Amino acid sequence: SKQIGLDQIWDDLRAGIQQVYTRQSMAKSRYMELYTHVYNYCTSVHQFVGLELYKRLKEFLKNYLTNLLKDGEDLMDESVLKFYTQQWEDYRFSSKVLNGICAYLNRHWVRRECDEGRKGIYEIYSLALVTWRDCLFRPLNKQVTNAVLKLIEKERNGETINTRLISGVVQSYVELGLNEDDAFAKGPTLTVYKESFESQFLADTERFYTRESTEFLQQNPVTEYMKKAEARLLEEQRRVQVYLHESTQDELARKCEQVLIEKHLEIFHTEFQNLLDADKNEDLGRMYNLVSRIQDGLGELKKLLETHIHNQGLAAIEKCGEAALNDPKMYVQTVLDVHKKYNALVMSAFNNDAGFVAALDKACGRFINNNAVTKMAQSSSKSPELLARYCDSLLKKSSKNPEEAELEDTLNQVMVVFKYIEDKDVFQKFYAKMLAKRLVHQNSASDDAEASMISKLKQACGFEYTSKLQRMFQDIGVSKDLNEQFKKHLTNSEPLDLDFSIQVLSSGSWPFQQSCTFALPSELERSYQRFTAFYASRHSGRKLTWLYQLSKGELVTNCFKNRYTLQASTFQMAILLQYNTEDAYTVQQLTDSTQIKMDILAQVLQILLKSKLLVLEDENANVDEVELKPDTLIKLYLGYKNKKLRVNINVPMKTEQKQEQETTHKNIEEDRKLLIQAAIVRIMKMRKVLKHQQLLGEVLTQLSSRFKPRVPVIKKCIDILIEKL
Amino acid sequence: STAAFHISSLLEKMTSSDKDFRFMATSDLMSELQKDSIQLDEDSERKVVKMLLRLLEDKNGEVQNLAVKCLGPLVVKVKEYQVETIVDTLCTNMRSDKEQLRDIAGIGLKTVLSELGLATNVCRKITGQLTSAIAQQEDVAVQLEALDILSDMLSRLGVPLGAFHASLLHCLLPQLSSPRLAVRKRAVGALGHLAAACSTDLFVELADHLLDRLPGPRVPTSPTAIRTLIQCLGSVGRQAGHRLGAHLDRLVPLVEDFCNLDDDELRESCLQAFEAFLRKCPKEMGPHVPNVTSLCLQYIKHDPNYNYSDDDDMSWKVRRAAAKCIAALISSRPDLLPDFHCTLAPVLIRRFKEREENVKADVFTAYIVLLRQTQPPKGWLEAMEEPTQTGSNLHMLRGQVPLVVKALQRQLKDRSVRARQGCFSLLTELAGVLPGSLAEHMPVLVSGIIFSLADRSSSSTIRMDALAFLQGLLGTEPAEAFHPHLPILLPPVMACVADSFYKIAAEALVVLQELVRALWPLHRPRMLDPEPYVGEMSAVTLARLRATDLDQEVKERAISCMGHLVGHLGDRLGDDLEPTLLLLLDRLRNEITRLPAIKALTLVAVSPLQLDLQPILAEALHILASFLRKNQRALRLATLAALDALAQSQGLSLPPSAVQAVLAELPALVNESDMHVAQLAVDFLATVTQAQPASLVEVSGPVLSELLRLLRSPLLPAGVLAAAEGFLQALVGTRPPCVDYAKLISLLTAPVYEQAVDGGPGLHKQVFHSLARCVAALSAACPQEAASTASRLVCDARSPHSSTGVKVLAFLSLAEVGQVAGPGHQRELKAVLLEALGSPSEDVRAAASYALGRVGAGSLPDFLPFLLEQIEAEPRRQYLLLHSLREALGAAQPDSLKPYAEDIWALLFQRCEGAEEGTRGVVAECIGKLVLVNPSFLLPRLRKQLAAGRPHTRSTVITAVKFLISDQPHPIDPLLKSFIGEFMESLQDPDLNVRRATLAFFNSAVHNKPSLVRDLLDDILPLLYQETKIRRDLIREVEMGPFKHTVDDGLDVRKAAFECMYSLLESCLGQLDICEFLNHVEDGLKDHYDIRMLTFIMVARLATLCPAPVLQRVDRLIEPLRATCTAKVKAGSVKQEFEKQDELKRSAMRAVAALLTIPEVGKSPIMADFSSQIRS
Repeated sequence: SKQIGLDQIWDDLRAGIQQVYTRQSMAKSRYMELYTHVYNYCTSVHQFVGLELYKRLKEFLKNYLTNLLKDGEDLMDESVLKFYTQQWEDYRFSSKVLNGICAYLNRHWVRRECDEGRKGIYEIYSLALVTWRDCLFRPLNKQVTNAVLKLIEKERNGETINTRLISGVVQSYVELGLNEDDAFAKGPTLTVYKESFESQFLADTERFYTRESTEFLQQNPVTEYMKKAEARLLEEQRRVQVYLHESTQDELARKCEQVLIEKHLEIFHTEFQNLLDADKNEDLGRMYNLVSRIQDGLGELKKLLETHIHNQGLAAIEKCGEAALNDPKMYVQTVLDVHKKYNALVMSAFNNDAGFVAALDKACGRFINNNAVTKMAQSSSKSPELLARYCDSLLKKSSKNPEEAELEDTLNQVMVVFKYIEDKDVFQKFYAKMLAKRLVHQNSASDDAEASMISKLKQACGFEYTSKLQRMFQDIGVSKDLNEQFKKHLTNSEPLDLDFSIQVLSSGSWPFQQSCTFALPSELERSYQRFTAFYASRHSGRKLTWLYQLSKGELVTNCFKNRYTLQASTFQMAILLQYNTEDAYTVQQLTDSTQIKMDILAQVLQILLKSKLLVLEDENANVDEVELKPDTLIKLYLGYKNKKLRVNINVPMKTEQKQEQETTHKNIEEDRKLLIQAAIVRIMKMRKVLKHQQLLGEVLTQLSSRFKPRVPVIKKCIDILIEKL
Repeated sequence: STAAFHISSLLEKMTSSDKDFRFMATSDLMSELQKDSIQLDEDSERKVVKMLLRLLEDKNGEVQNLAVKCLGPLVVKVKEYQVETIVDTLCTNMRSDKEQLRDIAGIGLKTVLSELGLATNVCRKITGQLTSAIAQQEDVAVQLEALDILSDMLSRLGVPLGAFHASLLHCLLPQLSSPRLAVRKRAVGALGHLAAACSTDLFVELADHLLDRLPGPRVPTSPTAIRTLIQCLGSVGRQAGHRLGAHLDRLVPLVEDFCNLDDDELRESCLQAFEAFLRKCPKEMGPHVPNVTSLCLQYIKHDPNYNYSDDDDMSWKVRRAAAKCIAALISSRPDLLPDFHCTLAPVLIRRFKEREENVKADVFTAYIVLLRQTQPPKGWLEAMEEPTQTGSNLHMLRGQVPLVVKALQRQLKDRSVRARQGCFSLLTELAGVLPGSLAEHMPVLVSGIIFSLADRSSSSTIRMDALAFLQGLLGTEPAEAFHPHLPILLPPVMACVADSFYKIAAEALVVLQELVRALWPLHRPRMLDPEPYVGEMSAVTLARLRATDLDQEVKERAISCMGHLVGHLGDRLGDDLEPTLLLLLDRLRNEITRLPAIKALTLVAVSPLQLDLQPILAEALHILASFLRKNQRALRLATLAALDALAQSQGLSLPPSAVQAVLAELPALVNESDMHVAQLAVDFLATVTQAQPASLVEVSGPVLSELLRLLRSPLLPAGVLAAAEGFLQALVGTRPPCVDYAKLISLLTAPVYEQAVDGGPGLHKQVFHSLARCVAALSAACPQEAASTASRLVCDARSPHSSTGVKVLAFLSLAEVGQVAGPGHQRELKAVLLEALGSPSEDVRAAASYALGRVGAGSLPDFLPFLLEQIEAEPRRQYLLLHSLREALGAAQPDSLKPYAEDIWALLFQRCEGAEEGTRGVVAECIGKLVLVNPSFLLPRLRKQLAAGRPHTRSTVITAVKFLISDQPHPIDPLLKSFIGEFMESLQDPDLNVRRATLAFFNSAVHNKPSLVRDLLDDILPLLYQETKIRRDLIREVEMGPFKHTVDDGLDVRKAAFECMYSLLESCLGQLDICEFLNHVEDGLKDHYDIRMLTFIMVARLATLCPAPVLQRVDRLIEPLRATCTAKVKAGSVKQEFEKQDELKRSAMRAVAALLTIPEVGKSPIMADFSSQIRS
């Protein structure tokens, strides 16, 4: 190959390149010609004496950069950025084209590059950028960084600036971070950008936001501060997304969340409580959205919410006072109002978070059971009982039948309350009693709603809570069918004197018990004996449920000028039938004959006298102020005149009401005994023998689905069973 | 080897020998082993299902609930190959006729559905089984439970059944005609639940099928036939009415025709359907609003049985439905508020006398909804308003109030609790909307309140509601109206304080405190003689406060009420003043009444009655000093406030020993950890310095040291610095032998003095600003101590021997001493400052410019002519001189610059023709702040300059008017709002500079005050988009070799327009067209890189601000994003292009993910395939 002289060609391309650095005025011709002349031949020239040529190029670039620095330090103080940008783009294009053309002579020789970094040709591919970093970047870096930070702080206050200058300067910063570890590594090194601009910017941001947040909170309420912080966070993420490198982004977010939100958490907590005292749901939503960013920052919010719900429920139930113990409606409605309000709040403002739902459930499951009403009832088994009674008042016949949709909503609300009560066997017992007493007297407003209620209970608890109820329904249907069949038989034989209804109830299902002795009047004797004979001919192997105090009906009196129909119970029927011969009877003789207890007979006597169907010895004597002694005489009020033909006298008694309260006490104690023994001794037998401590701990979670056993009770059961373990 | 023989050993235990033990055996089988307790031999699992067939109907099913709570995890631990088998066997035993296996089958299938090709197949099998049960199984007990499970399963499984939905509707259509309405109602409910996610055409099929069977061909029909159809219509209404607008126009007349029929339940159904349609479809129901309205206005009055059998009437249901319909109509359509006030509000009022209870409650709720609708916009209830539309509504309500009061007068003494509570709530709402309107009716309302305060038999709820109503009335109505009725109103309230129910006592105490704070204001002369009442007030409050067995709430309320009573009527307590104070002192010691007692003591001290707090000063001061040591922020703030108030009130009548004791604690409080406490402590120190200087001798040292250490911090707000300034004012004004200034700057400069090398770790520029500002403010605080040192510092600092910090601090201190208290004369300072302005250091140059600017304002008539002469003769250093002029006009009041202002004008535009950008900008702010001298007279000159002048002049004018925007309200706001049109019409100028400056003006206006441009947006938006489009004339691809990047000069205006577009997006969303917005987004997304990033941010924001238009447009929006992501750049590219391509790819990925967060976008193939390619 040829070896042409060095100085002439060297000066030639030196003049060519110093022309090329200036803006192009000629055409493409010499641009191809000179660089082709270099590429084809001077590969050897630019290799060995190319060291001297490149040193001369380096010193030429050094003087050029010194000239630029001298010409670019006149006044500036803000116009530094325009100069730095324009020069950066121009020098970038010039260096890019020069490095694309001239470096091809010495590049692609990775074999020589590996050895000692190709002597002094190490990383000189970007030696233009190296000279930019050393000669010009070093003197002006402080000034340009200060100008950029001043512009950013100026934009933060509200003014508008040309973001292109900042974008260009930060792109230049990240560009000079050459990857010296590997010349072919896919990924930039941000060493210079991090060490010269990022740390200062982050410190300035944290200082500015500390100062601004403190000054704002010192002279404003918390709500406006939350409003401002929510906007500031997205503002400072948009800044990075627009005119800053991506590597900063995440870090910057952290810093903002460490200054605008976390450091003020204490204040937030207090404000949270105040918000709960005013019910400002949107502000609560904003606070939840803000605190969601801080990790493990939601726990105190959950504790405060649970405590607030508990206190609100306790206060709301206490405010009712003494009237709750006898009015199920207000108790259940207060509970439902509190639960509905706070569940709506949790679902709307707090975005139905699992932890907040658990907090609501824990708060509601602690003031259903232990509140003022049960505390003054001296037993935690008052919350279920009242609930059961409420259901009764929703299904008995009333003057204003509730709307079907309203009824279904109310039953669903009763279920969402019943989900919380600890003692559920008490609820089952009281519901069974109320259902039996409603079915016998046929007080059911509608069979469809009642069947829906039973279905809801079955889904809630299982088949045990509804097996007995389904048995009762089937028994009442069978009794209706048997009554129809006996009516058919009567139509096929001698008919009865009066139309009466009879129901046969299996003794193994219904809770009724026989506790009184009675003497049959001669009027019902023929029906009694005929029915007993017929049932003996029909059924065997069981025992008839013959009860009289639960039997009522209607009677017609021929002893009044205007024919009246009196609906009354069997005891009143016997009392009136005894007057068919003699209208004047003494109380002792009535007790001896009718076999009615003194309290029941006395109560029936006041009920009859108040209705004016009977009279005492003195007709003008006040019934309430006159005591009924065994020698008291009662006479029939023959001249009974009234506007209404049909008269009801079978009214539940206040003394019978208190007796029923005593029977509820007996029901509660029966629940206690049955519960304890026949539901813990069996499971203790089931568990066999163990260490006697974890056994106690784990037997509580096998019966927990229907009550909660008490530790002394289980200890007593173990002591009783120690005879046989 | 744990779960290898353990399972098989227990298998032999289920051979009917451990029936009692089987219950525990299964519970033990389910234990903490749910990690890898699965192996081969599914024979064990089929034996398990066979044995759980024995945890079933047998033994009366006693272990069924526990059995299923155990099998839940068991039936999820079954694996798919047995999942199909168990589903099949559950279906087969559902076919079984036992009425017991079906329950377990259903609940187990529900558990399986909750846990979950195979899944789809088992779901199809379940749906087919349910359909066969509903249709084929013609027995009630199976259909009812099948519908139950189907409804409870659609409630959470809407989407997986999309294939079977079309068939399901069919099996549910004849069910609306079956007998035994127990199935019919649940069929209607299930159909309503289904018609919530039934595709988009299935709902149409259901609607136009249900419509067909409804009408009668102009012939009456039995109501039983159409009742269920109308009920189903109402159900689908309440569920998904927003999909029935197309059929509303044909459904409404038929429903009205049926409503005209004579049936109570039918009328109920029709009115409920109308309510559902009105609340769910407001726009489509427009042309039908009048007709239905008339119906309501009739049937709200419908009550034939009552002249103007209790178990067989339902007209009250008709009236309740009508009232609810009226409420829904009122709430749905605010646009027709005035018309309602002429047609709806009167009739409603006439129905306040409804005989029923629920009807009356709903009428009250409707009127309350109307009242809340008439509410004027919040945040403006502080001044009178012009007679706008809201003015007309408020006038209508003000004319309405007398009729409401007259109609509600009788009910306030009703026997029922509910009616009185309703009246109280309604009157509270009416008073809240219209303050000061119920005063004329006070003789009535007060009477009613008394009737609810003497009530004894009923619950305490009515009493508490009466007290709350009285408290609200005291809050709203003016005090004077209560004067005549005080003798009758006051006793009962007091009688409620001594109640045995503590809630009533607390409420009475709060009401009493409000009453005494309102009737006898603090800072005004007393119009009502308080002698007759104060004795009883004090007796009741003291008797309630002296019982220590009471509750906490009553204790707190009593303490607060007694504090207010003392503070407002200390004159009239008399002999009870001395004991009462002591009581408060005692409550100041307990850990449960610290804060209420502190607040009461603060309020007592603040009051202007000039009380004699002598007996308790020492004890209170010692207790508060003890409280200062505890580490509680709220308690510390309360204690500092109490101490400050007490010292200010007492003045010179306080013991010295207690002062020293409390002062011994303060130096620990002055720290940078908390700033509010430090400010309060410094204020208290200043107050006690002003009061009793002699107590400061032994505490000056540590206090001064901690104050200096606090001033070191760069985070001092203005309040702390002002408090420190006042502290030093007092400390020098007292002329004490301890500290008397001349030490703050010294100590602060002590580290600065040791900085003998100007190359070490200097402060940050903002740290420089903060520290030097604090130091200079301290120097300028006291002028008497620094009078001679002001001249001394110039002489001792003009020598260039001191470091840069001393120099800059010298100029800043000179500027501050000339600014704070009188302009420093310093007749020879002008030459020295001018000489030093050309300092080699930039910080010293900025300090000198600030010094000249701040000293010129204080002596403008003398220096302003000199400064203008220097500018005219010597234009060489115009930059710093122009900054000084800007600062001068900034710090000089306009009233003192009016005579000469025009002269400055003649200078400023004289230099506007230069080619320097910075000088042009500085002149722009100078003009902008000069306009503040007189806006009305100086604005037209700038307007005419913009209209006719050199572009370099109108550019500066528009920059100045842009800088004229202030964030706070400013007097030029009306003038700017009126005159902004001419300025905004400047974009027609072809010059780049004017258009860019106007775009910046618009951006600033939208960012700061959207009201300036809002009303004009419709005349701005179109022409603004004209700037968005790319202009190729400015685009010049200059010939730079073969390859060259085009130097587009029209990029800045596009960037400014896009910034304005983002600002409108964030602030003015309500006055934009989304279609053209997205079209311009698409047009600009292909523009330069910066525009690409900003458009990506806009798309990300719009993915949350308008999901539907973005979902519609994404089908084509993805293609630019896909091209941007899939573009391949050669590896020979230098680092700039690699970084840019990576950044744009990541931004496009973020935009794609933001779009993907929308569920509908997730159901298209293009981005699913794009995500699959990204993953691969």
